[PDB]
Amino acid sequence: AVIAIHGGAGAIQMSLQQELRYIEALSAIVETGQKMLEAGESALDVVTEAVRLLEECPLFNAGIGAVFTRDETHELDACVMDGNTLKAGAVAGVSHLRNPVLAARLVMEQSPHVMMIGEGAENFAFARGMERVSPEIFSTSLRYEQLLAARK
Amino acid sequence: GKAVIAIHGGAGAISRAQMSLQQELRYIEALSAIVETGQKMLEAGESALDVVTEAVRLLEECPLFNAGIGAVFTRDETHELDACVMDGNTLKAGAVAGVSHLRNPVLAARLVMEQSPHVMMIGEGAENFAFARGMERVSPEIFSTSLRYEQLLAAR
Amino acid sequence: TVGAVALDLDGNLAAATSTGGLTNKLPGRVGDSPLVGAGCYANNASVAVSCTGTGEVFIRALAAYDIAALMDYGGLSLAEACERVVMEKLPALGGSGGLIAIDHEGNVALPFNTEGMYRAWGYAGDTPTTGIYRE
Amino acid sequence: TVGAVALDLDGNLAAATSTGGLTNKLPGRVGDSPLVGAGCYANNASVAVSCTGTGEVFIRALAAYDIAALMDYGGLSLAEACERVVMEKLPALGGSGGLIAIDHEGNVALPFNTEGMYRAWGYAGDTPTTGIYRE
Ligand SMILES: [Cl-]
Ligand SMILES: [Mg+2]
Ligand SMILES: [Mg+2]
Ligand code: NA
Ligand code: NA
Repeated sequence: AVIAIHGGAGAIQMSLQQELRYIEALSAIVETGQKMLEAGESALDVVTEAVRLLEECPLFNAGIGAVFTRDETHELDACVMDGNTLKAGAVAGVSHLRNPVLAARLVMEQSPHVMMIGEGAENFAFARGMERVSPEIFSTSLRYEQLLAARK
Repeated sequence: GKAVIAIHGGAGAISRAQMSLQQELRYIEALSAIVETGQKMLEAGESALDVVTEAVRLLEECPLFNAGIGAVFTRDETHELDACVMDGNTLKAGAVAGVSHLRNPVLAARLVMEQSPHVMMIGEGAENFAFARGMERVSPEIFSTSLRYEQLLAAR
Repeated sequence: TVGAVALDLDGNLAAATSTGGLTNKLPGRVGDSPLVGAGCYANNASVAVSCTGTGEVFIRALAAYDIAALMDYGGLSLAEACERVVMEKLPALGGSGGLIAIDHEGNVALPFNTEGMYRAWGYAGDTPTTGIYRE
Repeated sequence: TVGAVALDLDGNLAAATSTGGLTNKLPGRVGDSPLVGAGCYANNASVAVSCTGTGEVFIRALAAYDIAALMDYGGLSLAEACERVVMEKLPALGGSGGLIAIDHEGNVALPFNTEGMYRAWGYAGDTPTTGIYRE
């Protein structure tokens, strides 16, 4: 029994102490996931919680710390798949759901559908008690600066 | 290999014990006219990508088929259309989902493939991308048919 | 749902799929139709596929690319891959429907596990065939 | 993009992907992350995969399921399938990125063709390994 996680690949400049924020984040999340597996938690709950924690963590391009669209908005995408049932749930283009991976899980668990998009996705979630949030909550200085840099 | 087209207008419990011969022949002549148009293009050296785009455009236009004109209704009595096209040569693909203001989703899909760096666009974003590339905006009601509305009422 | 697959005189494969989805569908639901390798796939190395049916299962089973992967990696023929996917794997997951497929070698297949599939095919220069029911 | 793949004490695989997408994307753009078999896949018969990178290439290459299909049909190891997909096929299409994969027997792989991939892994009852750069 085992977990892996990622916080995105690309052109990774940096001091050790900068690097260690990413390392301590990754370490704490993989360890949370490790403890759940050891305690007999399901693979599906473990990957949901790890990705929920990676969403919450503003260092990573998912939930809080999402990149910006050309219109300086956030549009978030998530998927979760159960290799046992081959059930999957997915949301795309959602701006008002704090934890897209939880929305994805809801689509898997409390619809017969695999993928939901946009306001349809959001209304489905709201209808099952998931909270509405304003897209501003994902916004960070670092991703905005990267948007300005992408423009030139 | 030797040039060829196949098309479909959906699989399901199409039952003989509901359809008349006259209803069945409308479906056969539809399918026949579209596969023949696609056959003429292939014979004329048109590309598989142009041929599948036109065939699906014709299937969208035909109100007998649950795509573009003659699309089913959602729970909210709206239309929400989806399309994909893929080029086996480049492995490029373009796709729209959740579009209500584009007459021919497969043309929007082609546009995503040909005139964006993206493969998939959804919803109002998909539509705004298409409008900004000069694709015409249409009323969602143009896809609405009496047949599909009645089927909605029968489902509920 | 509607679809097209073609193999051209250049030996190029392409696939397209369009749909209005399901009657009474929950707004924002996406089935296999717009999803690369679920409802639509084309690769000159393998096959062009377009799918129709219970879109959730076509996504979970990645029906279109699975034909491609069964042929390319599994060494299945188009016929074998179509049988495997449509008649075994999709029913296995409670998936109903079918698909249309043409491979790099110009084989055409129109499998469905349903009562009917509105379908047609034709070789360039030949008489086309149309179908609705089985047989 | 972020991701998780796990194998549990019941021998079950799961995968998850979440993302803000690509910086400065057109509003309405969807990458691989929510697309089953593009950015996220899990099958007890093969592997659990979560992807990060050029989402358009991950969709076109159906990166996640291709790992599953190379293992299941091609008879590759996870390592071979990961190398083939990330180091050969994705670059071949101008795709940059990586992914995390666990197979049904608990082999773990974290391939990337980029300068870095924020990653960690750890067997239950063992100390975890973290990484940013190559090796
Ligand atoms: Cl490192
Ligand atoms: Mg042409
Ligand atoms: Mg209609
Ligand atoms: Na985050
Ligand atoms: Na139509």
